[PDB]
Amino acid sequence: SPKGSISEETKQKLKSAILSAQSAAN
Amino acid sequence: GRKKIQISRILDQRNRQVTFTKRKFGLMKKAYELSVLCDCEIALIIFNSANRLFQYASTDMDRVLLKYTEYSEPHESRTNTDILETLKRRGIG
Amino acid sequence: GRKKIQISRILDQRNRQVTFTKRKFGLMKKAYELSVLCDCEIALIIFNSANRLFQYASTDMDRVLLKYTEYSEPHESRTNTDILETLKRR
DNA sequence: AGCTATTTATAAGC
DNA sequence: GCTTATAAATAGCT
Repeated sequence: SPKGSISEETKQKLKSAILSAQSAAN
Repeated sequence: GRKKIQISRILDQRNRQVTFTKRKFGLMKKAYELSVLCDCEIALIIFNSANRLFQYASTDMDRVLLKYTEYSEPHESRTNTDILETLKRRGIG
Repeated sequence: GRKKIQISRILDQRNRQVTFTKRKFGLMKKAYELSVLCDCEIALIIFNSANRLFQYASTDMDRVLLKYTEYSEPHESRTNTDILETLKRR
C-alpha cells in the first residue's frame, strides 16, 4: 500500500464480515 | 513528567494536541518493539477528535486487515472498561 | 528493567511469551490513556507468532473498523521501517 | 521544537 | 505469578 490505503477488495471484505456479523470485530 | 496527570480529557487545546502527537509516537514505538521482540503482527488505528485518521502497521495495513477478516472471533478482546477495571482492581490488592 | 535489551526477536520461548503478555497490556494501557487524555478513538489488532488474535478498542471494535472502511486513505501511515528510521536519526 | 524532574514501564529473577 | 533495580516515557516550560 502506497500511502497506506487498503485495497477495495480488502475494504469490502472487512465491511461485509463486520456487517454480516461474521467478523471478530462483532 | 514533572507532575503526575490524571487520566481525563486534557482541557487545554494546545496541550491536548501536543500530548497527542508525542504519546501517539510513543504508542507506535512500543507497538514496533512488541512486534519485533515477540514476533507478532500489529495494526493500530487512531481517529483524533477532528476525525483525522492516523495508522501504524508492523508489516502492511492491507495485509493485517485482510488477515483479520479471516477470523470469526478474537482469542482476546479488550476495551477501555476492561482496562480500567484491571487498573481499579490492582489499586486495592 | 535491570538491563537494557536490544530490539530483536527474543530467543527464549518462555521469556518471549512472558514479555509478550506484559508488554501487550502495557500497550493497551497506553492506548486507553491516549484515548481518554486526547479524546480520540483507538483500535489495536495483534496476531502473535501462533496466529492467535488479541484486540483492543477504546470504544467498540466494530464501530472503529466500520468507520475505517469509510476512508480512502489515512492522514498518516507509519510502518516499522518509518519508526526505525525516526529512531536511528535523532 | 529542545530541556530535566518524576512517574511509569519493565528486564531479571524467585 | 510477585519484587526490585534500571531503563523509558513524558509533564511542565521555554
